[PDB]
Amino acid sequence: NSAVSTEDLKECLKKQLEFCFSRENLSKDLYLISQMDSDQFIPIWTVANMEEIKKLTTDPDLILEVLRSSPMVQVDEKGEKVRPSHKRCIVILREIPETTPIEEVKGLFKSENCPKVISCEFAHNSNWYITFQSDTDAQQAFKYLREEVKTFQGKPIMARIKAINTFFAKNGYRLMD
Repeated sequence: NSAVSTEDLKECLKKQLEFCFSRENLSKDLYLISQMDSDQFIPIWTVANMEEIKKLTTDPDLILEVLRSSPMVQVDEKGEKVRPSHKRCIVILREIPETTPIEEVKGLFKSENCPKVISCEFAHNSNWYITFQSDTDAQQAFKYLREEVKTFQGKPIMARIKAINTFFAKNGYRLMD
């Protein structure tokens, strides 16, 4: 557990990465968010030289090769830019009785620190695809639903935050939808 094997550090880089692009982390990461090139891309250099990793080493061409270990992150294919992936704005309300009026589910989205739903439509799989204005609000709103949706007229309901990503991606992903 205490050697010179880089195998240990490899796993460590993850933590940094995973936290950097956290809802509260990025939104509060001027260094990254403020350095962001034109498409929210971060100059590969500004980051590749982050103190956290600066302790790791000074390998420019290598760092990005590891970053690929962050599925929720998208690094430039050329290895010169990169933008963090943090969307997920649509909320999915499942187990909603086909006889459940839009009125009932309408308030189940109701948020206390977020504005009213932007769009609420019935999507197959008894799952209602409600679209919020912004992820920061949606995701945060979902945190409130867990308390409200937890029950409806005494009817316990389950829901999951809908994340957006590549469609033609690999299905190898254990998690299914």
